[PDB]
Amino acid sequence: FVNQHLCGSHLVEALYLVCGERGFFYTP
Amino acid sequence: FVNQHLCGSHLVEALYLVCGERGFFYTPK
Amino acid sequence: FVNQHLCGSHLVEALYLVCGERGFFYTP
Amino acid sequence: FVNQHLCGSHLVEALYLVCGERGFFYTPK
Amino acid sequence: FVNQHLCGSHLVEALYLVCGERGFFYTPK
Amino acid sequence: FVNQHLCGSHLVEALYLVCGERGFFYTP
Amino acid sequence: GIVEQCCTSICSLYQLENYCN
Amino acid sequence: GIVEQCCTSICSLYQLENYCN
Amino acid sequence: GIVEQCCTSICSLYQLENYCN
Amino acid sequence: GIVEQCCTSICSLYQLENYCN
Amino acid sequence: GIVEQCCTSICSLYQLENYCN
Amino acid sequence: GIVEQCCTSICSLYQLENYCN
Ligand SMILES: [Cl-]
Ligand SMILES: [Cl-]
Ligand SMILES: [Zn+2]
Ligand SMILES: [Zn+2]
Repeated sequence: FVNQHLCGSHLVEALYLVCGERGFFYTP
Repeated sequence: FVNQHLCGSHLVEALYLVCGERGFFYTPK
Repeated sequence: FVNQHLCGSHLVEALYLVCGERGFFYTP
Repeated sequence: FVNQHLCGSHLVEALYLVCGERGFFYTPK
Repeated sequence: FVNQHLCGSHLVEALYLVCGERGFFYTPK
Repeated sequence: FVNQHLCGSHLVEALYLVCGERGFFYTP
Repeated sequence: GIVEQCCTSICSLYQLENYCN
Repeated sequence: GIVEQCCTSICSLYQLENYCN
Repeated sequence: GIVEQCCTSICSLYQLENYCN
Repeated sequence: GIVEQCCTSICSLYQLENYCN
Repeated sequence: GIVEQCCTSICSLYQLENYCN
Repeated sequence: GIVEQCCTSICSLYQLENYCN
């Protein structure tokens, strides 16, 4: 699970992958 | 805008586009 | 529906979201 | 290239990749 | 992390996020 | 099939589109 | 909820604004 | 049309070139 | 063009509606 | 395989690490 | 914030778990 | 590498076929 530069929709996609049905909050 | 049929990451992408800078909470429940 | 920097495939995705079955034209 | 099974935003993404700079018209009809 | 239900490009995107710089091999077989 | 700047997940998506069930290798 | 609705049924971008901060 | 075909059935990248400008 | 209004500069989804068919 | 499994069934991010270089 | 940790700088999926509900 | 040919520089889908298995 290497480190990466995640921005915008790519970051939200990553959060979705990691959090799933648990849900998550995206607050810049 | 048209009505939507969004599941999974597609819904999250829609939330990002609609909320943008304001951010959002994804709560599937 | 805040303002954002939408480029390339991200812009087409936004157009798809907004236009849907109505269709749209992407002409740079 | 392989044949494709594309629906929704996936089809639009395919159109973007294939047409690129030339742009395109998405007409679901 | 949560379990996943991934098909098509969504699986490839997951592979990219998990493998990142290390790269990966996508072998549907 | 014009030429484009494809990076990160966008490049993997393009590889997926082009290669499909044949599979592919992403090695930076 | 609206989230479930977007997937099983349909939803508007307006309903989605409900989830913004 | 080809668009509908890509989703209900299958289509080629060549057929998609038809939609380019 | 759309690119100069939404990519170079920033734009709202309402401006995107300008490009629907 | 795990790839097929992710789509027909379910899989973990850990199983996906198997495909990394 | 998440943006400064994952976008400005780089971050691991484990750090992303910090933002799950 | 693929990154230098398609990301640094630009490339065609035909060049992408070079990376299929
Ligand atoms: Cl990007
Ligand atoms: Cl899907
Ligand atoms: Zn991107
Ligand atoms: Zn999808």
